[PDB]
Amino acid sequence: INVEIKKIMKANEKVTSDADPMWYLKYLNIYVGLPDVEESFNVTRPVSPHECRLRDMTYSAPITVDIEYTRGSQRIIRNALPIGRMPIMLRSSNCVLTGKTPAEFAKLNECPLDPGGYFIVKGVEKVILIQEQLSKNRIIVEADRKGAVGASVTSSTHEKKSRTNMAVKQGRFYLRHNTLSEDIPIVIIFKAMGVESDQEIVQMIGTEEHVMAAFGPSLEECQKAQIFTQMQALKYIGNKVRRQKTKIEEARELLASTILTHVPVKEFNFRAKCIYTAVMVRRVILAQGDNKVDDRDYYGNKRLELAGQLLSLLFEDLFKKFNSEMKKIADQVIPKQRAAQFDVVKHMRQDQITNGMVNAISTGNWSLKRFKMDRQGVTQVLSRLSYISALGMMTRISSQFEKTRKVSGPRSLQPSQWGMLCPSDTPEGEACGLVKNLALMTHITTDMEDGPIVKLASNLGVEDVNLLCGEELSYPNVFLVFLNGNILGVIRDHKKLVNTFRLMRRAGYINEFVSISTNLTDRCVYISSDGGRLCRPYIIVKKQKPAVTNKHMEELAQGYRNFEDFLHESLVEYLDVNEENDCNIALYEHTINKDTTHLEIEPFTLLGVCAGLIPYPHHNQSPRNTYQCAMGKQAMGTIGYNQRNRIDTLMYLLAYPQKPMVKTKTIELIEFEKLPAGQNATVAVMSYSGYDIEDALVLNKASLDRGFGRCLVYKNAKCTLKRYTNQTFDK
Amino acid sequence: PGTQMTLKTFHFAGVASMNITLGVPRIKEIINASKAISTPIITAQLDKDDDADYARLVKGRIEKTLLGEISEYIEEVFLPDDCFILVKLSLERIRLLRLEVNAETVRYSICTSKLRVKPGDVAVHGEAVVCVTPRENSKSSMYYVLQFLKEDLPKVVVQGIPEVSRAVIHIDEQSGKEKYKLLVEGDNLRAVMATHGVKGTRTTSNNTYEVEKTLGIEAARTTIINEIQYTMVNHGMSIDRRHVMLLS
Amino acid sequence: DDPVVQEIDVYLAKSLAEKLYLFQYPVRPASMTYDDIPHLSAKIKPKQQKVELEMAIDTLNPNYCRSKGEQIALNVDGACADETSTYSSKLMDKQTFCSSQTTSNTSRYAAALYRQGELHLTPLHGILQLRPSFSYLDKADAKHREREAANEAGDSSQDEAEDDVKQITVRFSRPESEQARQRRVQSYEFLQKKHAEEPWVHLHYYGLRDSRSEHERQYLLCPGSSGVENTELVKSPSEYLMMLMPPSQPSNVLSMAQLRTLPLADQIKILMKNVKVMPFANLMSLLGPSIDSVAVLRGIQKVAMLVQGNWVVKSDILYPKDSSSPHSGVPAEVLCRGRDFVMWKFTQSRWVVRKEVATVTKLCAEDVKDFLEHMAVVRINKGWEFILPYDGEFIKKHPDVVQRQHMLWTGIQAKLEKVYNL
Amino acid sequence: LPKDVSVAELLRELSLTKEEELLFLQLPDTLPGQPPTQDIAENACTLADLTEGQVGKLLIRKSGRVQLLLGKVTLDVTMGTACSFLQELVSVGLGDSRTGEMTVLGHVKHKLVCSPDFESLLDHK
Amino acid sequence: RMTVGKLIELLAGKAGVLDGRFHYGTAFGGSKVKDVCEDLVRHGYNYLGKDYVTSGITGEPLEAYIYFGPVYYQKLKHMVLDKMHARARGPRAVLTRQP
Amino acid sequence: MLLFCPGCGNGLIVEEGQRCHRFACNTCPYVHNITRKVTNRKYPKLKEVDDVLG
Amino acid sequence: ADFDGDEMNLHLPQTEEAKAEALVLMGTKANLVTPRNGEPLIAAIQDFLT
Amino acid sequence: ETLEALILKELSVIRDHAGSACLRELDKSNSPLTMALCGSKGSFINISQMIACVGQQAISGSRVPDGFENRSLPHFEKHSKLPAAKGFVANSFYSGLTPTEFFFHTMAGREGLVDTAVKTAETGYMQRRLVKSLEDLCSQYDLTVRSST
Amino acid sequence: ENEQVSRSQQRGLRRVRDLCRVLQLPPTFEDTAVAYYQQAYRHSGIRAARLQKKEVLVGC
Ligand SMILES: Nc1nc2c(ncn2[C@@H]2O[C@H](COP(=O)(O)OP(=O)(O)OP(=O)(O)O)[C@@H](O)[C@H]2O)c(=O)[nH]1
Ligand SMILES: Nc1ncnc2c1ncn2[C@@H]1O[C@H](COP(=O)(O)OP(=O)(O)OP(=O)(O)O)C[C@H]1O
Ligand SMILES: [Zn+2]
Repeated sequence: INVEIKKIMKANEKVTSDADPMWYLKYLNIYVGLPDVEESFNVTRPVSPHECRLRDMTYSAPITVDIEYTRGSQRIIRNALPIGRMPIMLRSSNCVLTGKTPAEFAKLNECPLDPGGYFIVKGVEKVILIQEQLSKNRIIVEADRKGAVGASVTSSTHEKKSRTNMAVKQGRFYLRHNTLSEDIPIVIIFKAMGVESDQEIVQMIGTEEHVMAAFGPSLEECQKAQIFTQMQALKYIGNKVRRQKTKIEEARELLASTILTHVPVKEFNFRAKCIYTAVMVRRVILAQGDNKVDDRDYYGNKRLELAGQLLSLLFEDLFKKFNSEMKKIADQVIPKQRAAQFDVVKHMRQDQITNGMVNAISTGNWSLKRFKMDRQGVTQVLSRLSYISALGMMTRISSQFEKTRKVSGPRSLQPSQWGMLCPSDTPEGEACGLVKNLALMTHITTDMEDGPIVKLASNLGVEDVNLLCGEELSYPNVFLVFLNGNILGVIRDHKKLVNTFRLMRRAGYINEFVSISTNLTDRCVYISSDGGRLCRPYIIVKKQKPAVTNKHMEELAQGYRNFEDFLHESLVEYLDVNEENDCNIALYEHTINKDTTHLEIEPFTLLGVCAGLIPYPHHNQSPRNTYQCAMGKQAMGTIGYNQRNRIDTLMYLLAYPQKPMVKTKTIELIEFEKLPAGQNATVAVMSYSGYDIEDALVLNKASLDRGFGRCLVYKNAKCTLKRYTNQTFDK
Repeated sequence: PGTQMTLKTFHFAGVASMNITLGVPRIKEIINASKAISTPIITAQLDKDDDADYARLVKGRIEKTLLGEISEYIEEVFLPDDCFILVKLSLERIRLLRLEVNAETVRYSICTSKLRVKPGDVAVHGEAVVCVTPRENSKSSMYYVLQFLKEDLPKVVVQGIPEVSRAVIHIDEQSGKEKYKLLVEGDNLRAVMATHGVKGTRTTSNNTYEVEKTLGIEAARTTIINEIQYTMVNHGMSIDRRHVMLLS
Repeated sequence: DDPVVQEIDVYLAKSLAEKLYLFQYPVRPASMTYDDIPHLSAKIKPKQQKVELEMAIDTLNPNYCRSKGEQIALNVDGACADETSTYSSKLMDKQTFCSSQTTSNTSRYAAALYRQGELHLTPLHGILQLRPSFSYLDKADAKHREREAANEAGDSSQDEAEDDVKQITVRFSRPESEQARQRRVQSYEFLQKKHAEEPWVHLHYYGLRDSRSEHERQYLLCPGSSGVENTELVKSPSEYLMMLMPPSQPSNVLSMAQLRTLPLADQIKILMKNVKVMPFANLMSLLGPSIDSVAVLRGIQKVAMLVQGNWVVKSDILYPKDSSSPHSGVPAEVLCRGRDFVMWKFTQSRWVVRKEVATVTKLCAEDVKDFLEHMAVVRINKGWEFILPYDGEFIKKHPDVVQRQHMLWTGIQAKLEKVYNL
Repeated sequence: LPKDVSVAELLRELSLTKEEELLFLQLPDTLPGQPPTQDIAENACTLADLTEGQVGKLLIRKSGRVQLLLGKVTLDVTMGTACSFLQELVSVGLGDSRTGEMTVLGHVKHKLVCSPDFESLLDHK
Repeated sequence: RMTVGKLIELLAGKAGVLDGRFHYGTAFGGSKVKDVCEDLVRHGYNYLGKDYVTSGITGEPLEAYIYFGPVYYQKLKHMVLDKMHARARGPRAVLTRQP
Repeated sequence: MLLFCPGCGNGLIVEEGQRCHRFACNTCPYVHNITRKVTNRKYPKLKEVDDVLG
Repeated sequence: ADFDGDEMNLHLPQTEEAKAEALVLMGTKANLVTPRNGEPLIAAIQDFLT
Repeated sequence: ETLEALILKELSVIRDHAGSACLRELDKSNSPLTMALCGSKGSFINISQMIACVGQQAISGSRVPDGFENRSLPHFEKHSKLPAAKGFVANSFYSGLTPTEFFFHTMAGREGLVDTAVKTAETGYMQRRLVKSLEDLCSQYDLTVRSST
Repeated sequence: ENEQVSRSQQRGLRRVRDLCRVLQLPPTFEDTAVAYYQQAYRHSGIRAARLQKKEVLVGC
């Protein structure tokens, strides 16, 4: 709501129509304002989330913007015009709950311990779960149904998304794209992308004996035909191109923009794309031998899209639709309406965006036609069964598969989930393995500018890939360096590069969220700077001694420093999955050896919110903990201090709730002791009367009479008396 | 029993290799009676089960042995008079594996479903040397076919059944005597029974379609019954034979 | 590791700064060079550097096929037209190497000529990759196309006069939309035409074996003394770092650096609001030794008070006028009065009773608990004790400050006795 | 052919032999200096702004360290990508607007890369 | 089920309710068994949780000691009153005349 | 092996001229006659002796 | 079953013939063994074997 | 694979010896031991796992696969095939499981859950097909099983 | 219905809806407005009127 909305408004700042030139509509700045209600007669009034829940309305703020247009060639400006309503998230920057004390929360009828972060539309509380997907702009080598070890890459840019594959079905590399009639050899594409020398092509593919032996068939198939020049290759490509020299022009355009969109070309300079496809073919050849097939379940290549990105995409799509509708209305009205000059303010529909947002948040089905994205189940009703239930449902993660096949691969627990997601917390049922929860200590990175990153990479001696041929890529000491899937270049002695980059990041000149990883099997150093990546804090260890000491901990306890000061003093740093894949971590101080770079902050943090309630979990079984979390997600107890004023369709409360005697540090952190969901009873483990044969238990009549286990079920009965079109009303 | 079974693993039947599909997937394949199954097994008995030499001999006879797996080097030599491919057969490895394969058998295997190479193209000079001199076929092919030859020649069958892909010598260590048998991961029981040294009277197979096509419908029924009983016993659960008999 | 030997000097030459190009052959190994290959010419352009070399290859050598040469010549050119021929004779004699541009800016690259005891650096104006171009094949394709057209036209023996007068097909110069105009500008044909619009310049080739090579090779050197202190290149490491990495542009939100970047007064105010208990020595150590003790004293005396040698933040600094109790909602004035009473009780006696403080201030339990935890700890069988010990060093060092704090506490005691009626 | 190092390369080029050699070094984007009277700003300072004369020294410490003292800071020189293809250094001087001269100065065999010692720049202040 | 964690929690809760404290069951740590055994033996109860118990029906002591202690039981929303169902003839569906 | 023309760099194929076999390109008149014997061994991995299982 | 919240169904026949058939064929005393292998499934369980 | 099998055999031998030692040192009248003897619930395997030592966590009949590059978790050295680094659980449920051991048990736990829970669909479909195919046969009075036709 | 309607009446209804939405009025107000517009259009004097007449009709 602060930066992305402004960027979208700047991208769509100017909109004009083809007919009647010199007419335009320029937006200057968009505002969201504070949450207001349109109940009063053309009057705004602050409304609270509790009042919204009670009245079954939406908790949104009026979206306003300033604009300037030309009615009759005379520029007319408007400093404040409403255009829609954006549902404001609770405890946000513009929300009324933020910056409030418990006294003000009580005055506004809201629980201070409420986690918030959910939207309120038409009275129901919806939460946007964190969607999980595969990392974009990355080569994935995998086996086909017939066992062929091929490669794939889904280049997704801000405009289009295209998945291009490469197969070795017949010993030669055939490239397949959705815009081609039939897959064509890779040598023809090489010749079409400027590089026509077979020697240069072979040097780019590789200089190894086995590489040449495996690539021979492709050269033979290419020589069989009469394709030897870029013109002939482009003609063949155009002939093989599907309908949407003209064919040559279309082939060149598809090679420059459509295929491998993530690889930029300065001016029809396909050098970078040629190097990229050569590296891809080299990886495919190296994989065709030893079965080093990459796995999809490796979360190091996963990206989590929070509600922010989804809302930004939805707002951009709705704004584009509104601009198109306004342009159409203008084209239809201005040329044949009347001498009276037409302006947009008379057709600036303010309900379009509001209805779009309300529907996208309520129904949960998101259909973005500009991106061809049809998702379902994005929003779910916040489970108010208990405070623990809500706090655990708020930190859930949905998968991209959505129960499309019982693969058992992604449903399994991968070692990559260390410290990021809770291993034991998982719903028991058909959604086992696809619905996960975040760990107690983790973070999700955002998008950076990458400017200083590229500058430092270029200054650290990274040689330009266009200055040297691809032969250097086959050397054992020359390691490639990639930046967000794009080939940043080559380098030698990657140890120095990685050390200097990490030292600079710790100093602070580079954002601490930029991850750097190195894979020796492929000799590739990846520099990740995109958002959605999972990171975890770790204490830096140097020469068998952590940087954090008792003095630092005492200063933190007294209040002289904070976690930000620790981050700035090169004491604690964030590590990504791909970074910890190469870095060494220690669990405890006694485990620290000579070959150690980081130290685990706390082990129990591996467990999630729902799992933190388990007292002594490492002494029990894993299915036990899973069932315990599943039952805690439905446990009965108090919701908040405003549970009496809260009116829901179904609520369960306990008469005499008591806090546990064996409470965990996670409980103390989440403040669950203040809102317990159970009671401590003097249980005696034994068999009595044979009424506890299979998991059953025997209760005491007197204990139940004295108030033990007394529960309260609160239901809501709603009735509506509305006025119809005619002047009549239900009475 | 489908629900009672947990689909365990590590059940190599005592060989610690040759992963075979057993459990609910195997029962599914059996009830489907597909012509081609996954990981088919063929158990064959030997006439001389106490001698390992004869066992390895029959193994080499039945197992497919490619030219590149026995030749120590294949070189495309372009002498100033002519170009040809010279294959050097490793007689040492041949006699170690006990394969009755020589230059004559290699020449006979060549010229079989290989771009119609005439007998005059292949020649023999030494005891373990094979010279192949192709010729332009005029069907969009020229003298530069030595590449395709180098590509598709090492994968030519010189001895063994084309259908058989792998064969191993299993040993039973009964206190009475230690016997040997052949476990073939192929889909051709007729060839295994026809090969010399194989006691075809006691040869069993896992592929119901092959059993039906070779030994008849009664043999297929008996094989289905035995396979279902074995797959059900592997999981420790027993079922009355009458159910499987009625199913078959 | 010290520089025992090899103390070589570095000099800079600007004679061939704008006349030095780096042509590299990705397809020609370093073993075989073009020194023996006679060159013919080189087409170049000042702007948008793209050089195309035209050389000559031998024919009488055994590594040349005369029949295929005649074939390719007859395919690329006509029978005896010879008005625009890629080859003078009927054989492939000339070869075309086209240049590809690696990068736009080549200022960071420099050629280093090494001599005995010195290394001369000369900037490069351009770097190009020369590769064998295939344009004779395109010309042969055009020749075949026109030959097929001529054959289709002359399919008959005698072609009658065709009345194919070119009608006036003058198409409209329609106003191209902005999107279509941008597409046309970004089209490859437009860029190719723009590059071709620039005229070519022909240059002669001088091999390394020529005397001109050794004659001009000396320009890479510069006349200068051995030891000369350069006027520039005297910036400090901090300045160099700032150059090579220019900038982009609870109450503990501000970090240590963001705090130090603020004035001393704001620094002390934030430190006190955060900690609420800290000795003067600790405050000095945290702020730094470069700041004056009198300045730190003047800054702390306005936002803190002296309690048993230690400094405690004032109550109004923690509780602004517009704030309220987060637990009871009472105004900030009552909280300030209660905190002042607590501090006075602590100054009068080291042991303070929570029950007595509550009964006096008429406040709830949670507020008193917070006030006591902010500046004391729990002790069994003794009540609440001050978190820090008695610091007599500061009291002995600053007697005037002690008297000022004593009179201030006396005034606060008078106010408390007037308000609560102690 | 084992991978050589800059120290041994300079040693065998100076002591074992005396013949001159053409080298190609890649310098950082911005040098630790200011454009002398170039009309500015903290912009990039390349060799095009510096004048002739002694600009820096090349030191070789023990253990194979090769440093470049270009003022108050000290960069480090390392061996770049070992290029094996032909690299001919030429100067194309357009003495006249109609005809010029292309002079082949020599051949390039080795490649060097100079990088700032960021560790030193950070531990200094 | 190998739920030794439940026994550890029960022992810790007993020690806590006896000594007026709150034991911690932090994962990969927390209060050890020795501390709670020391607390029990100091307060006079058995160091293993088992205590001498007498049968309430027959009034005679049991041959085996019973394992008593405080455990944090939580009730779930699944109620038999809500899950109880009994369908008479009742209505049917319009398309297909079935319940 | 895989040979390339020093002139253009395209693949060379073995053909028969008027005097002796030679490597030639399909895009230039460059050729190269064979003087001595040329060989390209591959050393395919032989089948190891599979020992008894049990 | 394990008495962990499982919901089971209960049906009441509406015909004397169906009642008799359910009592005879589906009798608990007559179906003490499974037709798979004849092993008795209705026997002692935990808290009874011990 | 030979080293893998040898390590698995050594771990199994250690597990069996620990279980035997626990069964021999445990005194009679013990409730777990009596229940495992009478067969009501539990077994010596579970007793040894919860008292003596937990067995090797086997995923798909093998050790814990290397999720990261050449190692299961970053806390172990690269190319390290140690028991504790590949899945061995030295501590028991009574003494407490380390983080890596608990993670491997949960991984094995997840495996179990998915297998049994979603495999069942497989058996449901198989049973549906088998019944729909075999619901036509019946025993006649002449001792001949005949179909509907 | 919605088939025996002319383009002029359709434009009038669309303008009514557009203005009702610009004023952020509820769908009940939108329905009442379209109903009154149809009731007024039922008459012939307003049916065959001016463009400004029908615009003011939407407004009223
Ligand atoms: N108890 C219960 N829970 C459900 C049911 N359906 C869904 N859930 C829960 O909430 C989820 C899925 O709800 P959906 O199936 O997405 O609702 P929907 O199918 O999208 O509604 P439609 O869009 O009309 O198909 C799962 O994660 C379940 O945990 C249901 O019928 N009963
Ligand atoms: N998808 C399903 N299909 C059929 N039955 C199911 C399904 N889900 C649950 N059940 C019923 O619940 C029972 C499953 O329990 P079971 O798996 O044997 O114990 P568990 O859930 O592993 O408990 P522990 O984790 O061992 O304590 C058996 C079955 O009748
Ligand atoms: Zn050639």
